[PDB]
Amino acid sequence: VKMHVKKGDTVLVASGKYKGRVGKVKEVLPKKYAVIVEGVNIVKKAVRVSPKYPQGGFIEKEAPLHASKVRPICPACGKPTRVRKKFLENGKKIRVCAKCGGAL
Amino acid sequence: MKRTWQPNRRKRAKTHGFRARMRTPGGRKVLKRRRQKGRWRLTPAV
Amino acid sequence: MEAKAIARYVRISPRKVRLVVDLIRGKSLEEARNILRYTNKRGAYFVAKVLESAAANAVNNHDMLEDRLYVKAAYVDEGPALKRVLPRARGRADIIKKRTSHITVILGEKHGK
Amino acid sequence: AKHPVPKKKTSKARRDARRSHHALTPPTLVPCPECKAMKPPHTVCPECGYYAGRKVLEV
RNA sequence: GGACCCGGUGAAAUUGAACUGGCCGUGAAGAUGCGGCCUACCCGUGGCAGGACGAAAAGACCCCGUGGAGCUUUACUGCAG
RNA sequence: GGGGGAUGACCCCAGGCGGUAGGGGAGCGUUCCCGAUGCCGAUGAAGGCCGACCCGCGAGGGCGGCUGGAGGUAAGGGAAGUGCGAAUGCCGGCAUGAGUAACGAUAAAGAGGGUGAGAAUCCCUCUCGCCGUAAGCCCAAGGGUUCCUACGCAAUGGUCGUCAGCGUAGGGUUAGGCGGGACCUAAGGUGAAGCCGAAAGGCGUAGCCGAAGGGCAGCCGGUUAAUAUUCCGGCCCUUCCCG
RNA sequence: GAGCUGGGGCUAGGAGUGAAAAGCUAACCGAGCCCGGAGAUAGCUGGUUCUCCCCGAAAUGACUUUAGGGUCAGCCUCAGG
RNA sequence: ACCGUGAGGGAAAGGUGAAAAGAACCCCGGGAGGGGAGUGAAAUAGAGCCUGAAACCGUGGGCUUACAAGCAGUCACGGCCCCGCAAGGGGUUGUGGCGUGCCUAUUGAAGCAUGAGCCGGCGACUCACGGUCGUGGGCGAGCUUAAGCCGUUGAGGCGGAG
RNA sequence: GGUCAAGAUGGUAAGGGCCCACGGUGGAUGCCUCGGCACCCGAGCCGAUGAAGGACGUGGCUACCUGCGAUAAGCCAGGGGG
Ligand SMILES: [Mg+2]
Ligand SMILES: [Mg+2]
Ligand SMILES: [Mg+2]
Ligand SMILES: [Mg+2]
Ligand SMILES: [Mg+2]
Ligand SMILES: [Mg+2]
Ligand SMILES: [Mg+2]
Ligand SMILES: [Mg+2]
Ligand SMILES: [Mg+2]
Ligand SMILES: [Mg+2]
Ligand SMILES: [Mg+2]
Ligand SMILES: [Mg+2]
Ligand SMILES: [Mg+2]
Ligand SMILES: [Mg+2]
Ligand SMILES: [Mg+2]
Ligand SMILES: [Mg+2]
Ligand SMILES: [Mg+2]
Ligand SMILES: [Mg+2]
Ligand SMILES: [Mg+2]
Ligand SMILES: [Mg+2]
Ligand SMILES: [Mg+2]
Ligand SMILES: [Mg+2]
Ligand SMILES: [Mg+2]
Ligand SMILES: [Mg+2]
Ligand SMILES: [Mg+2]
Ligand SMILES: [Mg+2]
Ligand SMILES: [Mg+2]
Ligand SMILES: [Mg+2]
Ligand SMILES: [Mg+2]
Ligand SMILES: [Mg+2]
Ligand SMILES: [Mg+2]
Ligand SMILES: [Mg+2]
Ligand SMILES: [Mg+2]
Ligand SMILES: [Mg+2]
Ligand SMILES: [Mg+2]
Ligand SMILES: [Mg+2]
Ligand SMILES: [Mg+2]
Ligand SMILES: [Mg+2]
Ligand SMILES: [Mg+2]
Ligand SMILES: [Mg+2]
Ligand SMILES: [Mg+2]
Ligand SMILES: [Mg+2]
Ligand SMILES: [Mg+2]
Ligand SMILES: [Mg+2]
Ligand SMILES: [Mg+2]
Ligand SMILES: [Mg+2]
Ligand SMILES: [Mg+2]
Ligand SMILES: [Mg+2]
Ligand SMILES: [Mg+2]
Ligand SMILES: [Mg+2]
Ligand SMILES: [Mg+2]
Ligand SMILES: [Mg+2]
Ligand SMILES: [Mg+2]
Ligand SMILES: [Mg+2]
Ligand SMILES: [Mg+2]
Ligand SMILES: [Mg+2]
Ligand SMILES: [Mg+2]
Ligand SMILES: [Mg+2]
Ligand SMILES: [Mg+2]
Ligand SMILES: [Mg+2]
Ligand SMILES: [Mg+2]
Ligand SMILES: [Mg+2]
Ligand SMILES: [Mg+2]
Ligand SMILES: [Mg+2]
Ligand SMILES: [Mg+2]
Ligand SMILES: [Mg+2]
Ligand SMILES: [Mg+2]
Ligand SMILES: [Mg+2]
Ligand SMILES: [Mg+2]
Ligand SMILES: [Mg+2]
Ligand SMILES: [Mg+2]
Ligand SMILES: [Mg+2]
Ligand SMILES: [Mg+2]
Ligand SMILES: [Mg+2]
Ligand SMILES: [Mg+2]
Ligand SMILES: [Mg+2]
Ligand SMILES: [Mg+2]
Ligand SMILES: [Mg+2]
Ligand SMILES: [Mg+2]
Ligand SMILES: [Mg+2]
Ligand SMILES: [Mg+2]
Ligand SMILES: [Mg+2]
Ligand SMILES: [Mg+2]
Ligand SMILES: [Mg+2]
Ligand SMILES: [Mg+2]
Ligand SMILES: [Mg+2]
Ligand SMILES: [Mg+2]
Ligand SMILES: [Mg+2]
Ligand SMILES: [Mg+2]
Ligand SMILES: [Mg+2]
Ligand SMILES: [Mg+2]
Ligand SMILES: [Mg+2]
Ligand SMILES: [Mg+2]
Ligand SMILES: [Mg+2]
Ligand SMILES: [Mg+2]
Ligand SMILES: [Mg+2]
Ligand SMILES: [Mg+2]
Ligand SMILES: [Mg+2]
Ligand SMILES: [Mg+2]
Ligand SMILES: [Mg+2]
Ligand SMILES: [Mg+2]
Ligand SMILES: [Mg+2]
Ligand SMILES: [Mg+2]
Ligand SMILES: [Mg+2]
Ligand SMILES: [Mg+2]
Ligand SMILES: [Mg+2]
Ligand SMILES: [Mg+2]
Ligand SMILES: [Mg+2]
Ligand SMILES: [Zn+2]
Repeated sequence: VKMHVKKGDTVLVASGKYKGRVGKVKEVLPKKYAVIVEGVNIVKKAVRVSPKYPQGGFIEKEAPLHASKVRPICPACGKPTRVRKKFLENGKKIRVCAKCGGAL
Repeated sequence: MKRTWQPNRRKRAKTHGFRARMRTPGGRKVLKRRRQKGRWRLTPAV
Repeated sequence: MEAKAIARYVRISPRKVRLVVDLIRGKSLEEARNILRYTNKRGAYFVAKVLESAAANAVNNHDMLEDRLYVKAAYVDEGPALKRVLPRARGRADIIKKRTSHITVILGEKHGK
Repeated sequence: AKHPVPKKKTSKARRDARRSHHALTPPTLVPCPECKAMKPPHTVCPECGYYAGRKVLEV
C-alpha cells in the first residue's frame, strides 16, 4: 500500500469543501487509503446518555479523507509531488517543487 | 407402520463407513469422487 | 395543518383490519375513541393504537388542539407476507400466507370556527 | 362425490359485489347515568357501574 | 360430534376473459355467447345436485408406429453347457 | 407500364393491389465493433412515468413535462446469444376459490385468587372428568442439550401466551465392583501357509476380529435446581505389585 | 407351533429371494436405484418471437414393408434468356 | 443449506451515501412502528436502504349504473365534468345501429375439440468443413497459396508442396 | 297561493364499472462488478523425511471463516521494505 503522506506530514487539502486548507495529518489509514487531517472535515455525530457526556447529545469529530485528496506542503509553498534520492547510504523523500527535504 | 429408516449406528459405519469404502475398488472411487467434488463429508457420520 | 401515524408490518390480514378502519373514518376523535373500545374485533386494538399515536402527534408536534380533532383519512395497505409450509394429507404440503398490514390514520382539525 | 371446483376465476367486480354485505356496524352506545363516559346499555360500566347493587368496583 | 351464528387463525384442486336466463330453431350434428320469441329490479345467505359435453389423469379399450418390453416354440441366427 | 429526359424520385397520365402453405422484395428495432485521444452530458446520461404534440404506410423516430443521478454515443459501415402470447413451457411474483374448509381422536369442564401493557390459554387453590397389564414406573435402541435456572415473545406453537421441547446467557453428567474395553469364542468376516483368476480380484487350514451368549468383584440410605450402586454415610468384596 | 420376536450376520439386478402372486428386493419391480454412453432415437404431438410491399399453391399420378412418411412428376415463386 | 440408507442429487441469495455524517433529544407505544428534531445536495437515499416497470391491493376525486340480456367492443347523437380566446379537444356513458374470444389442429371451431389464472423475466433455423447455385469485386490461359518462416501500439510480408 | 283527476319527468348507490391522482406490494429495467468464460503465453508432479485430503484443537473476551499446531491468528535466520 504505497501511499505518499505520513503522520508527521504537513499537507494541503486539494479538493472539496475544505479545499485550500493546510493542516497536519493527524493519522493515516492505509487500509482505507485515507488520511485524517484535523482540524479538517469535521462532522456532527449524535451520541447517547451513557457515561462521559451523559447529558451530551452531540460530538464533533473529523472524518477521514481519501488520501488522494491531499498533497504534502513542501517547506517553500504549495506543492510538490515528491522524488526519491538515493545518495549514500540510502532512503528518501524530496520535494521536487523544487527543491527541499521533507524534515520530520 | 414400520417404515424404511431404522437407524442403527453399528450398521451405518459397517456399511457406508470409511473403512468399508477403502476395502473395495468400487468404494475407493466413491472416495476419489467425493474428494474431487469437494464434498465436506467423504462418508456419513455416527 | 394535519397529523399522522402509521403502523408498519402489523402482523394481521389487511382485509380483517381494513374493516374496522372503515368503522371510524371521518369521525370526531372522541367518537372514534369510543367505538374502537366497544368494537369486537382483534383489529380494534391495533387501530386505536395508531389513532392515539396520531393524536399525540397532533397536539405535541403539529400544534393541533385535541378537542378539535376528527379523522380526516385512514386506510391499511398490505405489507409483505409471512409464508409458512402447512403439511397435508397424502404428503401434499400447501403454503399459508400470514399477511401483514400497514395501518395509517390521518388527523385534521374540525373547522371549529 | 366427484370433487367440484370453481369453473372460472371470479372477477374483482363479482367478489367485491359479494362483499357488499360485509361492512361492520358500530356498537350501540348510551351515556352512563353517572360517569363522564360511554357504555353499551343493560350493562355495568367498566368504570363505576350502578346503584341498586354492588357494581364491579372502580369505586 | 359436525353442519349453522359470533370472536381468533386461515388452506385446496381449478381458473382465456365474462356484463354467464328459458324455449323453438340454427350451427362440427347436445348453445349463457348466433336467430326469433319469452322471461327477467341490484346483492347476498342456507340448501339440491340437472347443466356448464363440470374437475382430475396428454384413454388403460380400439387402431396406427416398419415404437418398446415380458413370455413361448419343431421361427431365424448365435452362446453357455 | 408509357410519356416529360431530372437520366430516373418529381410531374402528369393509365392500369393492377382478398388471401393459408409457400416464394420474392424492401425496412424498423435490440447487443457489440470501427467512426472515437472525437462528440453529448450535473444548465442532468441510461432507465422509468405521462402527452390530446410533430415526422413515418407500418415496425419506429422526434419533441415537451415529471422522475432519475453517470452514463450515453451521429452520419456512414461491420458483426450477432437480436424481437414472445401460447410449448399441461422454465424461474419468480401476485391473484381466484374465501374470510370458505379446517384448526388433528366426543376423556370434560367450572370458579376464586395471583402475575402482567395485555389472560379461556401462564402460576396457586377448590370442585368436576379420564387412564390405572396405563395414558404409571424402570431398561435397551435411536435422538444429541432437548436437562436445571435467569432474562425474554419477532418467529416456531394450527387460537392465545406473561408459557414452552422457542431466543440469549449460566450452570449440570464424578465409578477398581453398573455397561462396554487392556478376557473367550458364535454365525459370519479376515487371513501366515497354500490355491485360482487377463488386470481389478476370488478362495483358504492355522491364527486373528466378531456378542444380548460364556467368564468377572456392590448392597441399603442420605444428598443437588440439575448426577448418583458413580458423591457422601454404614457394611462388604476383586485383581495386580511387593514383603 | 410349519409359532412369534430382539440382537449379530449372509445372498442383488438376467441376479437374489419366493409354502409361487411374476410376490418381494428402501412408499410404483414382466427386470431396482444412481451416474455415465447422452443432446440415444421419436416417419409422432406441441411450440416457433418486429413491420410493410408484390405473386400465390396442393390435398392428383406413378413406385414405395407404402398408406398420417417419402422420390419423380404436376400445380407456386424468383432470376436470366 | 436441503433431499437421499447409499452411490448421488443439489439451490437460492450482490448495490444506503461522496462520507456513517447509520438519525442525540422530546412525543404516542409493552416492544414494533411512527411523529418532531437533526444529518445530508437529495431521507418516497433511513438500513425490509440506487433505479423502482407490470400483475396485484388500497384511499380520494370526476362521469356512470338498481325494467335490462352479455366475446364486452365499435359507429352515431345527446347529457354531465375538464382544458381552451374561438371553432376545438380529453374523460365518462344514456340510448340507438352492428357484432360468434386468441392460438392450435382441421374438410370444417364461438365452438360443447388442444393450450393458456394474470404479470415480469428466460425460451426455438446456428456453427464448422465440404457442396451447389446466385451476387460484389480481383486477376485473367490462367487463378490461387497450405502448413511454416520473418515481422508487428490490433502492421503486415514471405512461402508454389499443392 | 292551495284543495284536486291525468300526464310526466329529477336527485337517490347497498355495492359495482371506466377515467385521473397518490400510495402499498413486487423486484422487471438501466447503470455498476473484480466473479465468471475463452484463447495465448508461461509453468508442470507431490508422497514413509508420512502426500493429497481431513478430524480435533488453537485468540484476554471468539459463533463462523482465514491462519496455525500443544512453541498452535504463531517461533528462528537471511533478503525486502520504511
Ligand atoms: Mg507521477
Ligand atoms: Mg409388528
Ligand atoms: Mg424418507
Ligand atoms: Mg447398535
Ligand atoms: Mg470443512
Ligand atoms: Mg390433515
Ligand atoms: Mg407422511
Ligand atoms: Mg365417500
Ligand atoms: Mg339446441
Ligand atoms: Mg353477443
Ligand atoms: Mg350474427
Ligand atoms: Mg340466445
Ligand atoms: Mg349459494
Ligand atoms: Mg349440478
Ligand atoms: Mg354435496
Ligand atoms: Mg356431470
Ligand atoms: Mg392416462
Ligand atoms: Mg393419447
Ligand atoms: Mg391396467
Ligand atoms: Mg419392433
Ligand atoms: Mg392507382
Ligand atoms: Mg396481397
Ligand atoms: Mg458541456
Ligand atoms: Mg447500453
Ligand atoms: Mg432531481
Ligand atoms: Mg429521462
Ligand atoms: Mg436465441
Ligand atoms: Mg404464437
Ligand atoms: Mg392441468
Ligand atoms: Mg408459476
Ligand atoms: Mg394460492
Ligand atoms: Mg381471497
Ligand atoms: Mg368465523
Ligand atoms: Mg361457498
Ligand atoms: Mg358453510
Ligand atoms: Mg367450519
Ligand atoms: Mg385438539
Ligand atoms: Mg395487577
Ligand atoms: Mg388394576
Ligand atoms: Mg443413547
Ligand atoms: Mg430429530
Ligand atoms: Mg425444561
Ligand atoms: Mg421465566
Ligand atoms: Mg411468540
Ligand atoms: Mg401464535
Ligand atoms: Mg431454552
Ligand atoms: Mg478384544
Ligand atoms: Mg476373502
Ligand atoms: Mg474361515
Ligand atoms: Mg480371539
Ligand atoms: Mg459379552
Ligand atoms: Mg455377558
Ligand atoms: Mg461387572
Ligand atoms: Mg439410591
Ligand atoms: Mg433426573
Ligand atoms: Mg446418572
Ligand atoms: Mg462409598
Ligand atoms: Mg429374528
Ligand atoms: Mg441385523
Ligand atoms: Mg435388471
Ligand atoms: Mg413366505
Ligand atoms: Mg431408494
Ligand atoms: Mg416396494
Ligand atoms: Mg427389461
Ligand atoms: Mg431427448
Ligand atoms: Mg451415441
Ligand atoms: Mg428405433
Ligand atoms: Mg430429439
Ligand atoms: Mg393476387
Ligand atoms: Mg400417401
Ligand atoms: Mg408414417
Ligand atoms: Mg417435389
Ligand atoms: Mg443426509
Ligand atoms: Mg424508535
Ligand atoms: Mg438541511
Ligand atoms: Mg419522514
Ligand atoms: Mg424517488
Ligand atoms: Mg434516491
Ligand atoms: Mg422491497
Ligand atoms: Mg450511486
Ligand atoms: Mg428504493
Ligand atoms: Mg405499482
Ligand atoms: Mg374508488
Ligand atoms: Mg316490463
Ligand atoms: Mg333504469
Ligand atoms: Mg345478468
Ligand atoms: Mg351499444
Ligand atoms: Mg394451442
Ligand atoms: Mg388435433
Ligand atoms: Mg381432428
Ligand atoms: Mg375431423
Ligand atoms: Mg376452447
Ligand atoms: Mg366454452
Ligand atoms: Mg374434451
Ligand atoms: Mg388432440
Ligand atoms: Mg411473458
Ligand atoms: Mg433468444
Ligand atoms: Mg455457399
Ligand atoms: Mg462466389
Ligand atoms: Mg470473376
Ligand atoms: Mg501468385
Ligand atoms: Mg359504501
Ligand atoms: Mg416498497
Ligand atoms: Mg496437512
Ligand atoms: Mg479454526
Ligand atoms: Mg529484517
Ligand atoms: Mg533491513
Ligand atoms: Mg533499507
Ligand atoms: Zn518548495
